[PDB]
Amino acid sequence: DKTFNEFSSIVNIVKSQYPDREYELMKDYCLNLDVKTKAARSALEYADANMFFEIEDVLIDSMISCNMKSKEYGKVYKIHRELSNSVITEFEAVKRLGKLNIKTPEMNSFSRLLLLYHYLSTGNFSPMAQLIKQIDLSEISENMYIRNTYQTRVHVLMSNIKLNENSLEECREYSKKALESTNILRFQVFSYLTIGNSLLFSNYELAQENFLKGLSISVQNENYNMIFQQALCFLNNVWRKENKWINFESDSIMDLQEQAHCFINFNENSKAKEVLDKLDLLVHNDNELAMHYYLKGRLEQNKACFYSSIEYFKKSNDKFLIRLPLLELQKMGENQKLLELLLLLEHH
Amino acid sequence: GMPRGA
Ligand SMILES: [Br-]
Ligand SMILES: [Br-]
Ligand SMILES: [Br-]
Repeated sequence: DKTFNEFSSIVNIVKSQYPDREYELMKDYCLNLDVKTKAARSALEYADANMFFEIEDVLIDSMISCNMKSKEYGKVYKIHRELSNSVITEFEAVKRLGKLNIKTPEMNSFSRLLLLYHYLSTGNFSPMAQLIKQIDLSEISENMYIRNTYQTRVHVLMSNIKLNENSLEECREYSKKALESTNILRFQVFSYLTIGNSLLFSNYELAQENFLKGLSISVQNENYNMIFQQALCFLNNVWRKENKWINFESDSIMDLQEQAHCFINFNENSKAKEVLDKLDLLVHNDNELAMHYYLKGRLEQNKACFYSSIEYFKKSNDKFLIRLPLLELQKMGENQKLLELLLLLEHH
Repeated sequence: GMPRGA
């Protein structure tokens, strides 16, 4: 009345026998674990990886409250949660992680992973390649559930870094490795998203097929469902097709941009300027601003806007989406050697 | 824009 020595044992049984009640059953099981154990530390990673924020936040608070290992796990998962909610800035997160004097290989791995998630989500890609290389999962010796879930996390992050570097075959290979390594829906979702994204400029049908695969596994999750709607919306704008995925009832930057893109695609510039006139009023991270300038460049047919667009793609270190204003400058007959030079040089 | 995640 006892725990398995590896958390995957009970996970795999629940997924095999009771897949439609995984959350209900695991939420009950995890929240009754003794926080001092390796099972509870495993359950904390299970909950975060699944974005079961309710389960994870209770395990975090309990673990911090009252052993050595469990306290450390609670404290840096809490830093990840606070940073991902903007409760603390990156500087506070790094300062706190430093003050923890982290000892486990597991949390020294996760301390780097949580910064990687923050860089991805804030459109600040330049630090990621060097930071992810500091991770050495082979040092994780005791908890194999965590070594293997972290391995999946790293594959999906590597896939995103290769996408951001315009290394598209390698991007797809890493998400394919992630898919083969995992049974966690969250990682399958971002694997199919990233594979589909990598095909955006070359293969409409296969990009669509991957996003629709994402849709099929995301049915019952409104956030994941939204993501693939947004992915399909961007795909259809890139290819300047009729766009059945636009969200006209949204004031997010992501959805407003695609409204404008589609308006421009279909010769409704007054309506697009309205949208862009709404967008100038919102805080953009660098990568969002790069897209903003691209849209204004298309609306205005103004090369200066495409130059500003590549400036912020260079700043965010996005070597993929910069293909958009580069293609526009080409159509406007910009010097090929100029475009080669801009590709060569780097933001510092 | 383009959704991203991991
Ligand atoms: Br205590
Ligand atoms: Br439209
Ligand atoms: Br402009």
